[PDB]
Amino acid sequence: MKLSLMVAISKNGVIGNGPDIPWSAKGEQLLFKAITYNQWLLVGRKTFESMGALPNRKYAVVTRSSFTSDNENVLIFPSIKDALTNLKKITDHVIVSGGGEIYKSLIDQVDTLHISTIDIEPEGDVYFPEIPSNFRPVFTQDFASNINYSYQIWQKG
Amino acid sequence: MKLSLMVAISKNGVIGNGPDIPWSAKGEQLLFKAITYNQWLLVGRKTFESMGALPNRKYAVVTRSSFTSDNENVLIFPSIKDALTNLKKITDHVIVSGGGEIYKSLIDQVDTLHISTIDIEPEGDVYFPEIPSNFRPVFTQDFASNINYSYQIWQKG
Ligand SMILES: NC(=O)c1ccc[n+]([C@@H]2O[C@H](COP(=O)([O-])OP(=O)(O)OC[C@H]3O[C@@H](n4cnc5c(N)ncnc54)[C@H](OP(=O)(O)O)[C@@H]3O)[C@@H](O)[C@H]2O)c1
Ligand SMILES: NC(=O)c1ccc[n+]([C@@H]2O[C@H](COP(=O)([O-])OP(=O)(O)OC[C@H]3O[C@@H](n4cnc5c(N)ncnc54)[C@H](OP(=O)(O)O)[C@@H]3O)[C@@H](O)[C@H]2O)c1
Ligand SMILES: CCc1nc(N)nc(N)c1C#CCc1cc(-c2ccncc2)ccc1OC
Ligand SMILES: CCc1nc(N)nc(N)c1C#CCc1cc(-c2ccncc2)ccc1OC
Ligand SMILES: [Ca+2]
Ligand SMILES: [Ca+2]
Ligand SMILES: [Ca+2]
Repeated sequence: MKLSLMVAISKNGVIGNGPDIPWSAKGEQLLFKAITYNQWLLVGRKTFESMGALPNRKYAVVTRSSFTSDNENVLIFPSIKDALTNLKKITDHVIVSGGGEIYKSLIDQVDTLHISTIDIEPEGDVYFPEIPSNFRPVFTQDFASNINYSYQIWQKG
Repeated sequence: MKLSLMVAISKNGVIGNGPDIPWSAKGEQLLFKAITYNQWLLVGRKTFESMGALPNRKYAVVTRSSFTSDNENVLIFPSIKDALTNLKKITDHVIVSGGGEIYKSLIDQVDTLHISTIDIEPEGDVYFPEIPSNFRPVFTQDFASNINYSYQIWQKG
């Protein structure tokens, strides 16, 4: 099973402020929607509750609480090891899609990074983890918008 | 000025049937929308007249005719050569977006390929050039849909 990771990171490393992404970069959302289309996303409970289950994708959510869902495209797991063990039974690809805790737990085990760098230095308390040294960028594309962003893909090895 | 290229190619190599793309793979057009958001697109007159000027994009349309457009996001050029001459003075990135004639003319000049391979073998009369030998794939992701597709980015090197 391949693991990808997708994130939008501002210039100071901030990805979140409380439950919110502290910016709106028009157009950036399209990258996320396009790459995650009909994919399994692995997300932490906080991100999942805040974002909700968008249509046309499937969610593996980790929680230590009794959090539940009645959406047929959502699976709730008590641990990451348990999410990954079960996902490997039904898919060959999972996209880690946040938040801070989940990115930090899994970045050493992912194969491909999708990083949109957002041209802003906002206030926030949720940061993206340091990127392991064996990752290298293989593709870059700049976008001009209300807030500028740059999309970059990284491969391990 | 960087040159990219973006195309959806069916499994037998067909990219077009008359003025149309002979398939509908749900989700694939999201990739097109995402990558071309607020970008300059170089297109041939027939593809332009057939697809129209989608919003949040700029178009450089080549024609040997006196074809005109009153769309504020559309520039018309008498040749591909003159389009490139002018585009390099007003942007740093252009995405070659079809159709067949335009792909044939520019494939040897572009830096990056965005290719969506569409899991279908349709009727059609328009094909894509052979991919130049110095291009290598650097990213791949598969998508399950009504028609499956696979997205691959190629770099020259
Ligand atoms: N900029 C971006 O691309 C982006 C993308 C996604 C999210 N974000 C931001 O990131 C912030 C949320 O991140 P966060 O780090 O606070 O929370 P989070 O990673 O989304 O979720 C944390 C929660 O996940 C559960 N969890 C974490 N590790 C677990 C484990 N090993 N086993 C079982 N459950 C586990 C716990 O749930 P319980 O509390 O239920 O026990 C924990 O409270 C938000 O601001 C969000 O907007 C930004
Ligand atoms: N599958 C995909 O991802 C994709 C994407 C785009 C298009 N397509 C397909 O491609 C097909 C249409 O392509 P096509 O090859 O027939 O036509 P085209 O490339 O879209 O347009 C050709 C026209 O461009 C102008 N032109 C070409 N070279 C020129 C030059 N050097 N200088 C000035 N003008 C030049 C001429 O316009 P004038 O006639 O006005 O002189 C020519 O008729 C359609 O079936 C469409 O669906 C597929
Ligand atoms: C679109 C940014 C984004 N970009 C990239 N490159 N990766 C990501 N992981 C996210 C993200 C995220 C998480 C996220 C997404 C949305 C969202 C709202 C409306 N349409 C789509 C998504 C809302 C809340 C949210 O977390 C509070
Ligand atoms: C989704 C196609 C597409 N997919 C891929 N992978 N590559 C491409 N090059 C194109 C293409 C094209 C041609 C094209 C398509 C649209 C379009 C219209 C309505 N919804 C989405 C797109 C607009 C203008 C345009 O050229 C003037
Ligand atoms: Ca943490
Ligand atoms: Ca770290
Ligand atoms: Ca020419």
